[PDB]
Amino acid sequence: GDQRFGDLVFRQLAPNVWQHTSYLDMPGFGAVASNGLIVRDGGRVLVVDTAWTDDQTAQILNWIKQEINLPVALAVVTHAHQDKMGGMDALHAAGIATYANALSNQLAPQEGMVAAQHSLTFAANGWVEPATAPNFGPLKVFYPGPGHTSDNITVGIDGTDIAFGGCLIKDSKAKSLGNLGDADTEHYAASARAFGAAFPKASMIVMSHSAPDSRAAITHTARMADKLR
Ligand SMILES: Cc1cc(C)c2c(CP(=O)(O)O)cc(=O)[nH]c2c1
Ligand SMILES: [Zn+2]
Ligand SMILES: [Zn+2]
Repeated sequence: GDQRFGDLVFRQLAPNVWQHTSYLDMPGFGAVASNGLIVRDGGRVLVVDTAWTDDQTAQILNWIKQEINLPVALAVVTHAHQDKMGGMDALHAAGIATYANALSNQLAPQEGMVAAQHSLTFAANGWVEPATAPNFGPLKVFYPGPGHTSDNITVGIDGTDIAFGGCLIKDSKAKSLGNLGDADTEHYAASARAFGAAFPKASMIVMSHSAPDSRAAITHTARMADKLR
């Protein structure tokens, strides 16, 4: 099922959806996997999240060329940390239109990231303002509230059973909530639950650091976050 392509791993999740995985050393603590998504929408490809680095992200584009062979119309990135935005320059070099939460773009320079070209803004109920996400096809972008970071956003794939929680959601057996350095611990539980409520049909939950899981990833993440309050 997993396809090794250089130093990256690709896994098909649905007829038009693949998960990309890349790795970065955290010195003294080992190699950390990060996952994003690749979606074919008719004659074009849409990407969710970069890899950790420009070189890895260019390799994602190379895999897309060889295994899908359609233009990448856009990429959306889900917060201003390296695992999700570290390859922005590679997307720009490839001519790909890039989108992030306005707050992610504001935070990008101080986080050592390059901002996306375009900023998403969100209604008070969390749904993206549609004019800021033109041509997103089946991608439905939702801001669930502050959690893993204040800017974290999430993405559902219409026409599939898949929703992507990024670094907000951990798997159903996870022992911790991971890196809380930029987290909002008071609001985390509610934000995890809001993600679940936004995508009630999503039975396959994709996330940044574990294989896809059932919706027990959402309940378990929220229950762990209850303890932070
Ligand atoms: C201090 C720190 C910062 C980050 C961004 C990480 C990440 C990326 P993430 O916070 O987006 O998951 C993974 C990790 O394992 N440790 C970290 C430590
Ligand atoms: Zn993060
Ligand atoms: Zn993460």
